[PDB]
Amino acid sequence: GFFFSARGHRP
Amino acid sequence: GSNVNHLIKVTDQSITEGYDDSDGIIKAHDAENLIYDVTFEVDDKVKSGDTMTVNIDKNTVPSDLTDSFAIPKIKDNSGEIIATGTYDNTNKQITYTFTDYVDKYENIKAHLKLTSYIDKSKVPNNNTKLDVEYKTALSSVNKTITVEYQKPNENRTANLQSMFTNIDTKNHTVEQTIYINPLRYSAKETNVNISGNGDEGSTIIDDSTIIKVYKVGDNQNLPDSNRIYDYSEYEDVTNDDYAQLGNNNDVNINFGNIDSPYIIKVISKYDPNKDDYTTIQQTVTMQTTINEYTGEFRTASYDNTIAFSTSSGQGQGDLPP
Ligand SMILES: [Ca+2]
Repeated sequence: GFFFSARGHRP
Repeated sequence: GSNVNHLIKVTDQSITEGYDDSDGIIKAHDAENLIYDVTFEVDDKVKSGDTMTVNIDKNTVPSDLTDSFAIPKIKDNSGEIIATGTYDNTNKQITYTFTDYVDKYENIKAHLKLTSYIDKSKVPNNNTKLDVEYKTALSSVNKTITVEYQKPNENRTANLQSMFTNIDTKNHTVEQTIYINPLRYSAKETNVNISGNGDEGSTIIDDSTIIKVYKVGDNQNLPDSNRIYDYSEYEDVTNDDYAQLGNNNDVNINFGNIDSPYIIKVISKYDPNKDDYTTIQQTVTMQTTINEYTGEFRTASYDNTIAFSTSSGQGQGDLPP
């Protein structure tokens, strides 16, 4: 019952 | 059992942005979701087997990284199932089918809180203004928002960006789409390192890791969405001889001197024992040489972390006296 996506990060 | 949309009275609807610090803008690359809340009344005439529909905006999807997911059952406060739903990807429509519950209780009402994300295949470009529309039965609600995508991280000639574009929870793998040199700089002695050793999570990089590299032509433009839906459109230049595992849960890909953008699609596994999906993180670092005599170099990094949201359906009916 999980809906997925994703994050981006800039070091 | 037949359609009873006309017997469903929607009393309240709203479209809410997942975050509170970017009103009017959906930061798709920060995993910001669109939440559709709706409350409705079910006429007593509705019987078991009858159906009703719910629609999400055609520029959105329930899940960004997966195509398989369960639509929340609508249950009352005793746990009884009022209705079960199914999702149709062709028309972004959910169909709920009422159970024997509607033939036992009356004055039934329900509330749905459904999450959703921007459908990257429909919105390839940054700053795309949309008038998103969600519907329940024969009612609808609209909201204007602008979709914003990320920008590359750069340091001299080193420049890149990346995004997770799939997750297989059954086989425990994630897919990361990496844009190398999207800015078309003259990157000398370019090396790309992909690491599963993150500061907030991890993945597993080993000889099972699948890496494919594609060259972007002079006439092509990568979509801002950072997701490729048709790789046959790009020149496959994969050469395993240039990918070599490193000594720290990583792998190094030698690109040499380049002036064009490249796409790297990587499929890696993640620890099945993880209990927190947000601990799945993969890091990419592009290194370029800025001084051919001294070998002095620069690096630009990027990392992605898996994100997720949930949906729910609640209801309640009265047992007739
Ligand atoms: Ca926002």
